[PDB]
Order: sequence, then structure tokens, then C-alpha cells
Amino acid sequence: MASMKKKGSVVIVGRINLSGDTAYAQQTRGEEGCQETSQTGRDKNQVEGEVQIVSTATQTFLATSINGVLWTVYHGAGTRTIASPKGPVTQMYTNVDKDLVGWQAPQGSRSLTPCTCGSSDLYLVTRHADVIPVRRRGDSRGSLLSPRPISYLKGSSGGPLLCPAGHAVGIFRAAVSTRGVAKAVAFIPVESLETTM
Ligand SMILES: [Zn+2]
Repeated sequence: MASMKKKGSVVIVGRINLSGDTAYAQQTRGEEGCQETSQTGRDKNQVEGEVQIVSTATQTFLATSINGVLWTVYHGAGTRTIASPKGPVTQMYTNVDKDLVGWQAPQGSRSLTPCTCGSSDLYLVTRHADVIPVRRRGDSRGSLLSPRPISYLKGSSGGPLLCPAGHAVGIFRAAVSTRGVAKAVAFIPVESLETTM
């Protein structure tokens, strides 16, 4: 039992900047710093914004702050801690049945407001700062107005679906594809987050 390894923390490595007129990705930590922070769980970098780019040793994806919780997908984070200025922080929400986890939102982040608009005209934010129009098609599904290869959506699980007013409608979970083309997306609705809380 002496030689058993511990899994590393999820690390914030950047963010999707939605502040101004143009959305763009920003990197805040390179691979070497990410690997070290994952092992120690100590991340002293200042955190800003609503959508974080996160990484483990083996995967990279997104995490989104809604209502003071940084939310992401279980298939990316598993049960891992997240790195913080004072060490690894345990998940406050874990739900494998929803493909959902969450931690307390980091100091300095900004939280999205849960949408109460009832609008079906949505916008998916990807890790490459693409803002993709999506028509809501059900409680947990939306169709892309312009389909595209699934490669463009890989790595964007945990990102937000937003309403026209910039409220959070859901967390991107899975892509619905035909012959490698993404025609629709599946997401965790914000109401399911609000219930989990
Ligand atoms: Zn709204």
C-alpha cells in the first residue's frame, strides 16, 4: 500500500474572455506549471471570468461558474479535487448520473446568472472562443444552426449554453453526431444544477 499514487487536481489553465465585443481564449498557465500544480494542488494564479479552461494530466475541457459554483462534467473531472491557493479543494457536488460535478467558485471568478427567460435561441461557448448559435430542441438538447465536425466541439464539455441576454441555460455535456458531424448537443439544464444545489 506504500506505493499507491494519488490522482492530481484539476488545474485552471486559462479562460474564455467574454468581457468585451470579441470572445477570445486566454492561456494563464503552461504545460509544465499545469503538471506541477496538478501534483501539489496549489494554484496561486489570479482567476477571472465566468468560463475557465481546465486540465488534468490527461484531458482538457471547460468549467463554468454559475451561482457561486464552478461546474464541469464528471467525464472530464471524475471525483478530482481542484487546485486552489490553499491546496486541493474537494468537490461540493458530484453526480455521475447527470455527468456533473462542481466546486465552490474560485475567488475572483464571476458567476453567470441562471436563465429564467424561457428562450430557445441559445449560444454555445467553446474552448476556442467560438460562440455557436444553437436552437433549443428539448429539456437537454439543442441543434446547431450550422453543423460542423465533432473535432470543433472536442474539449468544450463543461462550457455554457447561454440565452440571448447572456444568462446560463446549461452546461455542455455531449455531442450528437452523424458521420462525424455534430448536428446537435446535449447539455445539463441550469434547472438541474439549481436542483442539485
Ligand atoms: Zn435568459
